Amino acid sequence: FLKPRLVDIEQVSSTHAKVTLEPLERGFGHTLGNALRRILLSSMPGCAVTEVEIDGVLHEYSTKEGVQEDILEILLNLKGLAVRVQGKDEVILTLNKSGIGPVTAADITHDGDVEIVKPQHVICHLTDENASISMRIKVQRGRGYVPASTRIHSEEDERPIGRLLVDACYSPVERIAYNVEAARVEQRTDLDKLVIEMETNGTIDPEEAIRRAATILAEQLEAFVDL
Amino acid sequence: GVLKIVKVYLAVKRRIQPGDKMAGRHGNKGVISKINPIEDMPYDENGTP
Repeated sequence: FLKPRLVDIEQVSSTHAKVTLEPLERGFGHTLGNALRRILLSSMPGCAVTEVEIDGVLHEYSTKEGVQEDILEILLNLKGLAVRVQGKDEVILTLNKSGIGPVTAADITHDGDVEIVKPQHVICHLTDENASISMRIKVQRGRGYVPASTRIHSEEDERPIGRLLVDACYSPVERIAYNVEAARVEQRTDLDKLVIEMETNGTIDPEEAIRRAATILAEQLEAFVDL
Repeated sequence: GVLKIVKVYLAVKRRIQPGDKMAGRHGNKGVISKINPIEDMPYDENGTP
């Protein structure tokens, strides 16, 4: 009944890493590793842009007079930006770019809480010099895929129709594979060593995530202890 | 007769959902019965589902 334990999270790259657990018993690490997988793909507090009220945009079916791309496209490239928040769950920013050039993600009103993983992610392409595009980006935090579709039912009467929304996919995690194999300790025939090979987008830290996700499993054990 | 005509242009995105008939090129039809979460996807040694 030996307790379980991890080792140093082997950080090969900033995007993906691998944890390793030595103290596993026969069977546990296998089914629990699969059980963790679902959790590390569902109950994860992700960050996703929800409301983007743009300067000269009443609807996403238009193109800013001065940009190369299309507004609809630009909104998908906003979903392509990985951002971190620390204190508040929500924050409104403002993109301010002018001049011919691939608009990097570091020209925005940078709040101390807003945290980009890569300020080099081009959102749009400015092709003119006298075009200063501005856009308030309301990003927040939640978990799982929560689309603007399911959210427009309450609506709160969004009369200000300059405010164009987007689907909030709250998922940091990405590709999860687990490498089960014989755990070689000298006092036992063979235990189990779970080498969790994980891919992330680069927003929430793995250890933060796994203790947090295990606490969600704790929530999901509550009634399983209650009879 | 009709001196003033006003033709409106609405815009409605219709996405992909369970129930839409989808196929391929080699003559393989079908209808999505239930688009399941990527969490039920069988993955290889790699991890890519």
